[PDB]
Amino acid sequence: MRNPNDVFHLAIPARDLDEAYDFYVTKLGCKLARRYPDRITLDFFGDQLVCHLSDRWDREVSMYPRHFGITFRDKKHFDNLYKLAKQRGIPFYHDLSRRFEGLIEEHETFFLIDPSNNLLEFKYYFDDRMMY
Amino acid sequence: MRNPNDVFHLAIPARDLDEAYDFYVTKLGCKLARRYPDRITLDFFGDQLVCHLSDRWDREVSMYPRHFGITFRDKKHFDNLYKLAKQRGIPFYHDLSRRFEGLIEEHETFFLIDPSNNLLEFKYYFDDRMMY
Amino acid sequence: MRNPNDVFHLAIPARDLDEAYDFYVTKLGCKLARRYPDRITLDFFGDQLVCHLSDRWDREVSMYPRHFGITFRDKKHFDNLYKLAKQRGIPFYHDLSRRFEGLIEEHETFFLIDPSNNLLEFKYYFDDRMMY
Amino acid sequence: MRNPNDVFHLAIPARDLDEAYDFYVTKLGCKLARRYPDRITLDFFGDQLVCHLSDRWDREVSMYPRHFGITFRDKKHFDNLYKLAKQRGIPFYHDLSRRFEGLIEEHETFFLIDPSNNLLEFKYYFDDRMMY
Amino acid sequence: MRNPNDVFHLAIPARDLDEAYDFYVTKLGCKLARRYPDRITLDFFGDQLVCHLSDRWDREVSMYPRHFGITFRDKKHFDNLYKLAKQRGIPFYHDLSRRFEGLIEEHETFFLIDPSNNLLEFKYYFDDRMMY
Amino acid sequence: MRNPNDVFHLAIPARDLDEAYDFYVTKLGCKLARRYPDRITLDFFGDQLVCHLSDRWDREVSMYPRHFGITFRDKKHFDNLYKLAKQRGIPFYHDLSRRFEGLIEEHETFFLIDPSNNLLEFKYYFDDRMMY
Amino acid sequence: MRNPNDVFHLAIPARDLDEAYDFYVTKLGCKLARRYPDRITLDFFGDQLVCHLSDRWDREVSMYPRHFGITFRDKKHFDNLYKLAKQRGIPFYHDLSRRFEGLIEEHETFFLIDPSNNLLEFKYYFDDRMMY
Amino acid sequence: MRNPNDVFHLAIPARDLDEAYDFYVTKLGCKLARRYPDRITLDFFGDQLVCHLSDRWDREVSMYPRHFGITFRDKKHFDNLYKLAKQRGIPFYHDLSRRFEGLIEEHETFFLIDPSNNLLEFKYYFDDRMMY
Repeated sequence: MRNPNDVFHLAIPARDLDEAYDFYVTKLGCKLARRYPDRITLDFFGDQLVCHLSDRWDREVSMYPRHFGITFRDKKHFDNLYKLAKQRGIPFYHDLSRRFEGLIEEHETFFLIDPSNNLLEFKYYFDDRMMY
Repeated sequence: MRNPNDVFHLAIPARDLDEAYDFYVTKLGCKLARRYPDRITLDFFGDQLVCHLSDRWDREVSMYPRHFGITFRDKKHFDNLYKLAKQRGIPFYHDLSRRFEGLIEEHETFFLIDPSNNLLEFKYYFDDRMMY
Repeated sequence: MRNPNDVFHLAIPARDLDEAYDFYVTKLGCKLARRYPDRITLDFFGDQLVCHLSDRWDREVSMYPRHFGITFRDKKHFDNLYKLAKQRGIPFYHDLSRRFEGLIEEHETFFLIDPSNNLLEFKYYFDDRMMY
Repeated sequence: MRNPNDVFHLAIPARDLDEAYDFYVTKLGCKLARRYPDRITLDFFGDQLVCHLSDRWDREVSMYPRHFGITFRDKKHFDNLYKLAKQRGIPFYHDLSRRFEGLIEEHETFFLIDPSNNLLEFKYYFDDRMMY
Repeated sequence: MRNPNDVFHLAIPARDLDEAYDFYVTKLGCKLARRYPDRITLDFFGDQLVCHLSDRWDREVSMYPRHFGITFRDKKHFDNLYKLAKQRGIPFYHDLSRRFEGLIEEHETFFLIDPSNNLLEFKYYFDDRMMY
Repeated sequence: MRNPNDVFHLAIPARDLDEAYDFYVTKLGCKLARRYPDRITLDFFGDQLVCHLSDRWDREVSMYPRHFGITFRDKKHFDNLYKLAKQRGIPFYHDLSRRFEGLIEEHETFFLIDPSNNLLEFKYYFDDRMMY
Repeated sequence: MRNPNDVFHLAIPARDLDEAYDFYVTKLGCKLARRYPDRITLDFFGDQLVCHLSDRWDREVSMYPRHFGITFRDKKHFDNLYKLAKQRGIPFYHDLSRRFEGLIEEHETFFLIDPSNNLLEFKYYFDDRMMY
Repeated sequence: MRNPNDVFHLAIPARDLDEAYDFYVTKLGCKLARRYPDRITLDFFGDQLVCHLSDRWDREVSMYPRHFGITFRDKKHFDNLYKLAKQRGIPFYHDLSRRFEGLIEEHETFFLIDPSNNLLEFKYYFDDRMMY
């Protein structure tokens, strides 16, 4: 549990802000908040994601050490997002998979990937105390 | 309000896990959740931060395009954290300042810097609608 | 309290969808959700507003019998929005005023006007029971 | 999600306030709040609906560009309302139907119609993120 | 906290249902829910009050052993209601006073009296633990 | 829905305070709050019930026009209470029954009766909007 | 936030159950829940305290390693309880004091002592993050 | 129900703080908050547990009169904890058992035991009103 009145905020590179808008808003369903020449800000599942116009995006990507996203308490929200990503043509870096298999902290996961190679991981933990 | 039952999660590089513990837990006051040979997981203001043991941390640091943190609804929480950082000697990348001064989306901001040059930004907006 | 999990939704005419975006998102600070050739959908202070592309908008405007908006429990939210409207040059139909002055159900009010002559009223009641 | 402490408010025309009371209170089950010679105010599912004595109600009606109502997170609340409308003899402008069929934003809908030809739409979205 | 999803309900006698409406809805500001030939039901500060058409109302009134009302956590709500009662001319049985003065369980109190001699008591406790 | 921070308070007669304690605390499971020579106060499902030492209790009782209790949103809470009353030997004035049968506002009900002939009614509505 | 739907529970020795009632309910203002020959159960500030009839209570008391109580977010609750303890003559083991003075985790503290030498500590932290 | 903004705090002896960390953090999954030479503090299911370096731990233990833990409203949380304790090799003083069998206040229970012989009891009540 966390304070519902605060927001987590993250800044990531975007090579092209219109292209970032299509991914995050048009496909992923995030809400567009503020737009400037050099950045767009998003309501990203209730937290704030800011996409900064940048040339410093990763040209090649691997799972570690950078990725972000949402861990859902309710499996329905996780399943809905997976369905939405599949129907809206959103690319998956890694499809539906379990991590830490057989441990109490086992979680279901998928990774989406934005046009600037930022990795989005969405998680569901079978024991909700393991979300940290 | 964001869903208090979910958590945002972020992965960042840590050049040394004990050193990351010293920064995030001992000085910053986050709570330690889980430890593995290759990562530590943290309750970071109610969201999840995971520090991954990695050599791919930035040797040269600039404000953009990557940073993360919390935007506090209650200025007391923002002020408390600044005081904590100052008293406990946590390095600042950028001391207390204003961004978008005089504009509706004006916010107070300070940046901390972790031992692997990850930038933490904490914010307080004068109009709470501008948190996105 | 109203159910925080539901949303009120309203449909109104927009003579031009880009112009409606400029008003509701760029100036008023609402968040853009979904776009179609015939409508845009908005997170309007946490409720849903849908602007429908239409020629059936009022050319001549009077206060009654149609208008909509938000009644804020916290006067700070009301004051912030007024300041936003003023600073960002959003047209007022009626500037800051009182309705039912001296009576238990007295409230502060201002009306904004969108480009298709829809009237937005924002209110604050001195006795919160009088919000209905 | 939205602030449970605020209320959405909407003003609509009513040709006859006693007739509006019978529809909104006696049949629909909304609560009567305040009554004046020229208007009645209602607790309309936790938001505020105000029915203004007016001759400016729509003599002929079509679905667009004006209608209002509630989007329910819990399907049981949607189903209960449908059942209530059928049992209490409330007229339907459009019976139970799906809109945006096959899209992630598909929703179930029905439209009621008040005596002054105001259209009430009630919605349930199969993916709750699509409520905006 | 009490469960916000439940309601307390009380039944009391009313010698005349229209007269009870005038008292509870028009003057006191409660909302009218349902009406039948033998009773009216009310949203009484979020709980349910039902006034039953009856000749068994007390002709002679004393403070004990029967009265009902609301104990407000926030003194502003208590003060607002007193002001409402005074401005709108609602009869008091007992004007603003203190009970258990100087003791930890001290509370401000006033009593209103309905047309069938039911006693309404509203309270505010200086120590919120003493509300039970 | 109602403010979880306030409490409904009701005063009722008790012919004997020890006997009232046995009924409300020992059998019904309410919590004993404060005790004085002339009254006991109770945490009665999160609201406040005060039992006043009195000779003015009803020597003969009928369902109307006085009774009180709790309307539960969750049927499990209603069913649990019924089970508890049966197992703990609490007398029922009226056993499990439906009222307003076939109406949208149909509710399940039972009435318990305290030693001083005060009637407690517990309710569950099949449409939760009908709780007022 | 901790889960408001769960309770912490603690068991402690009581040399005499009536004497424990006098302390926890009559003086401290906790609510009595259940009684058995060998124990009493209490709503202790919303958590459960159970006093077990026992001869294994400490005859000689020191601050460490055993004590319990509540840490209040709102200083008013802390101040109210101190005033209650003082006015009602509840024995203090340690009067109002500061622990970790000048440090970020500074808190106000006082200790009460029950009749079986159990130590109750109540705290208020100047930075609410330091409550853990 | 209890205030989600406060925390219950308990102090218990630990013969060795590293050994206490392994039990409470590594095995039980509690979060490590603050560490000093003489104590560790823990986020223990949202309440605060403090383990004080001490020689005054119980060399022999019995169920009464001292133990602590959490009563879960949701059986899934209780079942998850039991599963975690079994998989992580946490010792049980008493395995899964019912107490107050056949009473309305019947509850399911298990007792874990820490290295310094402190007893942890976790409970689930079949009637949630019986949690006090």
